[PDB]
Amino acid sequence: APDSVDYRKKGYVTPVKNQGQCGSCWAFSSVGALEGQLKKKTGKLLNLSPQNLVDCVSENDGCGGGYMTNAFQYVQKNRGIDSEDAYPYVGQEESCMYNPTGKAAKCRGYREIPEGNEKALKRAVARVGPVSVAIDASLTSFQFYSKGVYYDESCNSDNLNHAVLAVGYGIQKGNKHWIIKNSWGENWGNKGYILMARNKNNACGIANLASFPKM
Ligand SMILES: CCCc1cc(-c2cc(C(=O)N(C)C)cc(C(F)(F)F)c2)nc(C=N)n1
Repeated sequence: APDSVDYRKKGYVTPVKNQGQCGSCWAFSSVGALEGQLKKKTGKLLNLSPQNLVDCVSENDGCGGGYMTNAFQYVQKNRGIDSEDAYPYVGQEESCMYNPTGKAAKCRGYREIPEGNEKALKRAVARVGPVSVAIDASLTSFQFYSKGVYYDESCNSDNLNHAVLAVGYGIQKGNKHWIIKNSWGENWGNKGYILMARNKNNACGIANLASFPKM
């Protein structure tokens, strides 16, 4: 495992999306992970459907939140997830309307990173690619992030309330970080991205609910 890795520079990461006024972070985290595996497997980079997940993952709560593991299971069981174009994002939950002709990827299971183990998350990112992670994104400091390696004393490892994508890791001006793709649009943070403190006692719970899909 290298000391720094950025899957964006390998072409594994799609443009930053905007979940709008719906608690579908978990769907965007899940599709980001699937996108990265799809590129690694097939050589194609393309947008998969978070709406497909929002409407059809019965184990999750749609715009009221959900888990990525339940998303990956849905895709496996369903034997497919649609492309964005085949099931576009509307930011509100509707009846499940999966379209077999628009299938753009499959899932053959998922694996979880041992809870709170940032070394294991690092190795997982280096060996697989982008990994779905859950964090405490509830602080005002998080909302108005612009630059630097995000750390706040008041972040809560036990309050996982937001889901994002770990697309890499490294170090900036002495400070180790995770490279995190968010889903609040390109005009949030640093072009839709945030660097979050790494190996600082599992800050914001970043390694407490990490998972990736198999393909
Ligand atoms: C008003 C915020 C609603 C909301 C909730 C969640 C959310 C809720 C839960 C959780 O506790 N359960 C039970 C699924 C868990 C998670 C995570 F990432 F840890 F798996 C996220 N995500 C978003 C993302 N936008 N929005």
